[PDB]
Amino acid sequence: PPVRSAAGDKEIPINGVRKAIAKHMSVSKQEIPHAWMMVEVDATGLVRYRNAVKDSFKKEEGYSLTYFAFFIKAVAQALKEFPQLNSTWAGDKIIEHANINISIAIAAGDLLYVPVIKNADEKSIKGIAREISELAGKARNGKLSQADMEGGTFTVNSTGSFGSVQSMGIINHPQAAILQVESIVKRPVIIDDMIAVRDMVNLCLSIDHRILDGLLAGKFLQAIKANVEKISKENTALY
Amino acid sequence: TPPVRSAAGDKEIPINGVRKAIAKHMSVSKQEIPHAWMMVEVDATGLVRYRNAVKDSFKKEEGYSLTYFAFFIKAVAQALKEFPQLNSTWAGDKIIEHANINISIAIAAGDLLYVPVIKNADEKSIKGIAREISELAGKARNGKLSQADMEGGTFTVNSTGSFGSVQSMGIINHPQAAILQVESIVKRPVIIDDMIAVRDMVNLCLSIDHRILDGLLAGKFLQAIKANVEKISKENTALY
Amino acid sequence: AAGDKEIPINGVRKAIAKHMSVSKQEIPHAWMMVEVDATGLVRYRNAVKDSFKKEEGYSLTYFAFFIKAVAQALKEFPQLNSTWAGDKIIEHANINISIAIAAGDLLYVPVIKNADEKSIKGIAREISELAGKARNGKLSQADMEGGTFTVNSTGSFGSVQSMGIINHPQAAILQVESIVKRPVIIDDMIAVRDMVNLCLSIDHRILDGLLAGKFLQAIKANVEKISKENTALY
Ligand SMILES: [Cl-]
Ligand SMILES: [Cl-]
Ligand SMILES: [Cl-]
Ligand SMILES: [Cl-]
Ligand SMILES: [Cl-]
Ligand SMILES: [Cl-]
Ligand SMILES: [Cl-]
Ligand SMILES: [Cl-]
Ligand SMILES: [Cl-]
Repeated sequence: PPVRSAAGDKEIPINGVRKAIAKHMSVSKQEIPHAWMMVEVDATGLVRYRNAVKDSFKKEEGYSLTYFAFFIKAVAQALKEFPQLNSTWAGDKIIEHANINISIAIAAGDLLYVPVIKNADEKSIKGIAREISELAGKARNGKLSQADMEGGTFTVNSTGSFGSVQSMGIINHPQAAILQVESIVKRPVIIDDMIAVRDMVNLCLSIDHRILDGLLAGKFLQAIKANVEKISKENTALY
Repeated sequence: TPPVRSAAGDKEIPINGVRKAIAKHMSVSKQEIPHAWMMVEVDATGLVRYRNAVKDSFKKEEGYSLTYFAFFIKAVAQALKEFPQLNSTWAGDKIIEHANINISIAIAAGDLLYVPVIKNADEKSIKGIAREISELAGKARNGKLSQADMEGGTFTVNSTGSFGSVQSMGIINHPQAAILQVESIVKRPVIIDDMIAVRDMVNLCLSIDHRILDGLLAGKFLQAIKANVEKISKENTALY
Repeated sequence: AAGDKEIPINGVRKAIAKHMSVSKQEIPHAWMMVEVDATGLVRYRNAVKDSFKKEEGYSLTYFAFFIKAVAQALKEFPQLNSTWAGDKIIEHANINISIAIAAGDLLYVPVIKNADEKSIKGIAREISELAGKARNGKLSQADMEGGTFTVNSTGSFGSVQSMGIINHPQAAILQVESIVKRPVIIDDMIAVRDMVNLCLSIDHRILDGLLAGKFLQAIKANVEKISKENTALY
């Protein structure tokens, strides 16, 4: 199988970091039998809330509040209810982690960084938003420590930042699952036999099928769905 | 070789031989089979309306309930008779197409996952299929599920719509050739003859062994199931 | 195996199957999808198709426009037009698009060479020629070689969404699904549009979602700008 089709083909050498990311992706796919599941979510309440408070948030705190912070929080709370999803396959046993440490993807133009928000369940939305802008700030300056990259127990990727509608991600070995949060799209939907216009978002979950099946994955996805759909001005506190 | 623990208070749950077998099966299937995936949208409005018209008097007479799933199993079984290439097994030297249409169905209880088989499902009526569903699901909760029920499967159908899923990619039950996930039935605005209609739409999601099958056969097969489901009404469909 | 049927696997059919297996083992696949408004494309193709077939002798399909849109986007994103080679990534100078033209029993994947330098007419011509060569068993070895990206017309089988296996050692495969009329929202109004999903599988050793997304956005913008006055066939 030839790897070249012209004399003018460009060869790009691969540094130690990039090669390690690639080896990680290969190991993950080889070791984990992935299955995938998708759920539609009404994010209108979240959109309305975020846009109501975003401007005064940036005035008061100095960093912006993204939709992502709310999604991290909703995932964190659902993981408290479902520890089987916060787990690791280890041959003859499944290890359920006591910490909810959410790996988030923040990619550069060249490569992909996956820092970890430790104990995400114990942080507020403001706290998560602070940490996101800090980690993105450190990824842009190349000042990202190994302590920032370690101890992740679950991964959430904001693929909607890249305009995707549906995606299937590779699980961050040795974790059990990865959730992709897709684009928020205005759609005509049906509510009580009427046609409404709502801000819909797909949640796309890849699972380690040795650990989990559709039943548990579905119950988990429903829990995140319910957490997102309950977001309004009265029900959700930023701190 | 990476760390598997992140706290002293991490809980270790031992894996029994049954769950360990299921897990080894999932790994073998993924290693051995190059999966590719296809999806079609299906108007299940006729099926919903017909089922809801007859479900009440069915449970009164038969003693067991008629679900949406029974209709799908019947629609799949007929389409497997149309396309035996889907009802097959890779054997390196040759491909074996099976004459018997035996459909493995996924029934999960909590964490553990069972796959009992409905033998010769093309020859059974919707009534007969419904009977065997309630029988096998009854024995799955009781744990009185025999080995003979687990064996002989040539195709797998999973009712992922029970878990509220809208789209799914399943792992093929090796050494079978394909698996179908029947998703949730969802009311959707839809275009019929340039008009906006409210229909009961369902996704059918198929994983294929790409050593055996391509998009052409898979597309034809999915179209056959689609046509089988979309023709369901009071006049076209007999339960017995 | 009582009334079972046995179909033997010849050397060609076995080679395809081995190639599928190797690809899935060597390449860690990830997948991404965007929806695109193909109304402008549909309207333009239908307005011009009949006078095209009369003048040229071969038909103009939707697929020719999609090849062109992908090829133009690959000029901006050479990282997708690439190959994993151990310690190096090789970006290819030629945009040679492998297309699936399955005729009858099995699957044929010939290659439209330098597709970025051909017109929509030229691409339509080449699809016709390659389909004719596949039907007549006349595909040369040169026709099968040199592919740098693959596009599959899964819409022809009525697929709405799809995940394809990458043609190793390429970096990515794009599946173009069915064009379906859909109720859609445009400036808070309900419109009816011709929507098509573009489904992309990538080698995650080479590419991530950020690059894949930008690429899909470029194809989206290329397709959605096709109109009655914008694009020329020649
Ligand atoms: Cl996998
Ligand atoms: Cl991805
Ligand atoms: Cl499952
Ligand atoms: Cl696979
Ligand atoms: Cl599944
Ligand atoms: Cl194909
Ligand atoms: Cl893969
Ligand atoms: Cl496919
Ligand atoms: Cl990514």
